[PDB]
Amino acid sequence: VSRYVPDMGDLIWVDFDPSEQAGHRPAVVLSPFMYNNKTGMCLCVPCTTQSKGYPFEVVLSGQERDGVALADQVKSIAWRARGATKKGTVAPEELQLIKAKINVLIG
Amino acid sequence: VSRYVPDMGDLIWVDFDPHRPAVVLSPFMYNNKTGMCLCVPCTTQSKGYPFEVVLSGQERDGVALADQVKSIAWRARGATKKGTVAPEELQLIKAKINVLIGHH
Repeated sequence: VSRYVPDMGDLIWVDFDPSEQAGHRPAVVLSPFMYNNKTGMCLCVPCTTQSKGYPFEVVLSGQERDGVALADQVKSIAWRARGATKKGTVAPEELQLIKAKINVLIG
Repeated sequence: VSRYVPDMGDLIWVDFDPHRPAVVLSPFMYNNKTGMCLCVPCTTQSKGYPFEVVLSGQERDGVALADQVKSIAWRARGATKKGTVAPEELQLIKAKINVLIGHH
């Protein structure tokens, strides 16, 4: 067997059990495969089903579900340790716009 | 008396209980509206590793680990202010985080 090392723009299911944490919840990964693999850690943002319309939300549409990425919520978590399964991936269009909102908050 | 909402470039001392110092990243207006900040933790023991960015002043030397950025609720975690990082320092940290998060 061989673990799944989260890759950028992957949408994963990660382990949080410690506001805006909860878990087990979905996140959109940010850091590239190279990093995540070596470090065993990854940068990612939490997602949710209920969009309240706050300004850093980025919508995610697909199949028969609609959900939202909260970009300001960027967190470096240890994906290996918490344990993570891969729910799917996000459109590059969607990923771009996330990172875009992150810039707004930093740099 | 009015509280202290932490600002970008500030060095805050915040106790993670998921203390310890961190360089704040997100701006005042946001950090204040949301009661949350972005920042990266810093340590005294530093070893060789790329996403370190070294903080220098007075007697102490330290390093911010640029690659671990966290969105933390600074109010509940009761953050207070130890000092302020040099701009050259902030930018550098920022730029590292870029290479990690980037654009494309």
